[PDB]
Amino acid sequence: QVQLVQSGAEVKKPGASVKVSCKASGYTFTSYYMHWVRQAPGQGLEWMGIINPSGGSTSYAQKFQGRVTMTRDTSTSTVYMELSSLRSEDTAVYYCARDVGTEGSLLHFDYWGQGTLVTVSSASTKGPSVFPLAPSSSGGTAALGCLVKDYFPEPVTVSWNSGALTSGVHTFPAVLQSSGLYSLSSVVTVPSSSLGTQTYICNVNHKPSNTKVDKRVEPK
Amino acid sequence: EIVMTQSPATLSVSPGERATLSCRASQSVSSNLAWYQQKPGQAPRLLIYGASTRATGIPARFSGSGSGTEFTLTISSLQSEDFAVYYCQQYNNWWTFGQGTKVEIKRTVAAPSVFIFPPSDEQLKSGTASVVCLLNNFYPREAKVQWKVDNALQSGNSQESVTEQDSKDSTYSLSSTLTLSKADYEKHKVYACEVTHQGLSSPVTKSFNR
Amino acid sequence: LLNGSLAEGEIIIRSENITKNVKTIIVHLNESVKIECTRPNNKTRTSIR
Repeated sequence: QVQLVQSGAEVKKPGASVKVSCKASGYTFTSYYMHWVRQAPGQGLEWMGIINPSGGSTSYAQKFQGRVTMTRDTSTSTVYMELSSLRSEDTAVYYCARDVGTEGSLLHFDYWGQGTLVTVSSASTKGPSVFPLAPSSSGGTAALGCLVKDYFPEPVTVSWNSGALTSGVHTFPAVLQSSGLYSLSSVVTVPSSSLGTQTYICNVNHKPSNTKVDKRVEPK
Repeated sequence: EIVMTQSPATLSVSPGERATLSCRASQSVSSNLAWYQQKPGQAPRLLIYGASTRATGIPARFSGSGSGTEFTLTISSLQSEDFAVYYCQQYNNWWTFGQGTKVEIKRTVAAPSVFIFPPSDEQLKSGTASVVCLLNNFYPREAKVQWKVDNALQSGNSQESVTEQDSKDSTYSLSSTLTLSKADYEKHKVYACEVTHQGLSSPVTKSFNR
Repeated sequence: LLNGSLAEGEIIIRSENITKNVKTIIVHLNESVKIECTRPNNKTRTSIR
């Protein structure tokens, strides 16, 4: 019954600090070492540091030296990590995991937490700006779609025809532009016999900003 | 510093065939290599430790062998659930990881359907312009898309987003844009998306006259 | 480490020989170093029933 539990985190402004943590059970807390690692989308993996909950002391990679600190609390079976002076370079998913070996030397592990996100941005928040996408006017088939720009933070959820259209639909991941804001792209491929004869609705729910926007498409 | 690298960055495997990946080190890490499997959207799991020992819970199809500065991982009869990102790790010195490699599903190569969506009324009223180029079912995930305005090429002003390989049909979808303000949109009459693929005998262009 | 036995020869450093990522390095000296400690003040003991 070995489990690791992590909390989530918000988007911070550059220069800000963030606190993340991990709770763990199914094994005596003070009997093993814990590691923190970091990876960003599109990047590889880096090691950040190790904390010994038994006592105790810490050791860190020079990469974060002076910006990362770690503490432990044996009464809650938890460890904490804090990062000062945050920059956009630290946008990443952070993981916490249990180490292996009590015998005298350390190797590595198989018990990982879920992963928690920390993001850093100059942007505050924006609802989506949604526009329809459609062909002018057979071609056999065509796709209708929608373009969503400048929303923040992500995710924004897209569905078609209020949940009625669940197939032929292709969606793309949220993407950042130079504005620091995100875009969404969604299209549905439909036969021309079902397009020049019908209309379709793109529905986007930007849960993080508490708003929903929709647009209608047809092959005008 | 222990330096580890991996090859190939991308492996293409026909399901049911065995698959191999390898790792190389600049130092000796002979007593302790390990391999991990990462699922998109989820924490990784350990597969091989102690260089070649299977982790508890890992099926017999997973194996490998090596020492020193070189090691190869093999998955017998690779199944669709085994297409994942794999990583190497060294335990002989302060811990480091290699970059990692990914295994993709091998599929028949073919050109996409190509569609264009010139900027709609709402984005133009709003003051921006984004011309959308949609490519459906191109395989492999490697293609060139470029934009033209009245036959002039543009660069530094575009977006591209590509989906993950479809676990059902092993295919891909691509969406990209030509980005400019409505004011710039009005400077040209014909907008076009030109694409080149290994699945095409000739370039394909879609366009619209505004 | 204090009051223990000394190494017969020279200083012996004992460690693990699998990986270098180890928890403890034990250094056993072949000569002692005397340390003198004190608490120089003088306290009165009291008792509360």
